[PDB]
Amino acid sequence: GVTVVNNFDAKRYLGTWYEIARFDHRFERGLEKVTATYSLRDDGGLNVINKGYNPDRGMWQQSEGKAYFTGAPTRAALKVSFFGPFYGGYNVIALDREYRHALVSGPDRDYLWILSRTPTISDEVKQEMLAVATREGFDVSKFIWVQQP
Repeated sequence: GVTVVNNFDAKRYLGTWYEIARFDHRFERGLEKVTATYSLRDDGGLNVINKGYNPDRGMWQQSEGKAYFTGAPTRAALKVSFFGPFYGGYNVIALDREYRHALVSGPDRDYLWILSRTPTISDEVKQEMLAVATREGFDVSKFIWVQQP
């Protein structure tokens, strides 16, 4: 398993985040400029809007999904959909005290994201997001560093 952030405030997670990096998720194979955006739902899930420029297809592609805590809402263990009502693990495995940066793992170890409120981050944060990813047993060399202006 993976350690998950265990004192979570969901309302502080809302708004836009930048895909600072990912693994080669072959549902986003070849999207640049990526963002995820979270909004609270009447049911207590989140709505998710993933947006990515196609740099080669001169296009913007985007899907909507939802996400639900699979346990206690103060624990960053969730399930997310991306294309229909088809869900996979979404675990926040590193999150700063102020919600600028996040490392999020997916359904297994082929799925990993770095996220940030800001379109780029330093290395004191970028290499620190890897130290945790390495600690949780991920292969940080898999990271595609998604491009942001």
